[PDB]
Amino acid sequence: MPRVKLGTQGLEVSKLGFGCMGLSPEEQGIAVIKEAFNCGITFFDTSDIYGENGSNEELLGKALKQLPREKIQVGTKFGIHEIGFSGVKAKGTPDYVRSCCEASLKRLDVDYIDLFYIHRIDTTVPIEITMGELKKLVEEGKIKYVGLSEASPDTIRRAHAVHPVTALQIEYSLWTRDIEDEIVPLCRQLGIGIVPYSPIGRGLFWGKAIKEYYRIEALSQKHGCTPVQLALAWVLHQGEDVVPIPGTTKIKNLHNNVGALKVKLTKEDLKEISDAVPWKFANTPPL
Ligand SMILES: Nc1ncnc2c1ncn2[C@@H]1O[C@H](COP(=O)(O)OP(=O)(O)O)[C@@H](O)[C@H]1OP(=O)(O)O
Repeated sequence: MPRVKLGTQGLEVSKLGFGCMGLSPEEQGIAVIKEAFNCGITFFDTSDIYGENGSNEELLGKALKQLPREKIQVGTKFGIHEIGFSGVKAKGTPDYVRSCCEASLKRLDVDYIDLFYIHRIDTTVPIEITMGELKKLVEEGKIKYVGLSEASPDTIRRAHAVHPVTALQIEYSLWTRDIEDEIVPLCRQLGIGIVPYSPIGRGLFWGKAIKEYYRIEALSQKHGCTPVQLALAWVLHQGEDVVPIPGTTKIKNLHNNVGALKVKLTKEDLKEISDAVPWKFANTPPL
């Protein structure tokens, strides 16, 4: 398991991270996390909003009790205040920041969070305000690093000016590449790590709909791996500063995901993959 510097403040994580969301039966859930660590994954992602009344955080904290905490990077988040019909409501008031952090510390049962993200941007509150409180939490040692999720470029530069952003969590995969145009260049110029969520889930949903593509399957075969491994490998190859956090509830798929690390792709391999996703009658359909 290769290790990489995420952002430029000293955070180090396993090149592949693990998304805890899906896990929210307890013993089974814990076992998956344990096995993830056995495979060398040390970077674990959750959020106060996952599961019911922060049960996903509570689950992770339980899991950490049979793991060496200081070998693990705990990523969690605050920001989503209530989900109703009208949509997602975000809150970024310093008080909320602080209250959310404390509640996460309690649920995870930890003295500190390695990477604490703003899950959703509060568009009624200047980013500098929310970042200011996080900056304080870094100084008190309650959190070590600061993350942003799905943030505007304006919001990214402004945040970073108050206190260095360690990571940006955003959707990125073969099926969603819109960060490439300006979000990626921007992160690299600021030295911010990139953390793709849904690096494979969107493709899986798509693949299943079509099977109810051949190009991609043909390429996975060419490279001696499964289609989901190809998709994941493609993400992994987008930079040393790129650390995806796929999740699973199945030990088998976890091992499959880890196996994606062995898939090695040349620049030409990669372009080929991107380009693909923008009885003398016994003839078959061409690719
Ligand atoms: N190796 C694999 N093969 C097929 N499906 C997988 C997989 N690894 C994860 N998934 C699925 O892909 C989904 C997660 O991908 P993400 O890319 O981690 O998801 P999301 O879109 O929710 O952010 C889950 O539905 C997960 O289902 P399982 O719990 O049944 O595994």
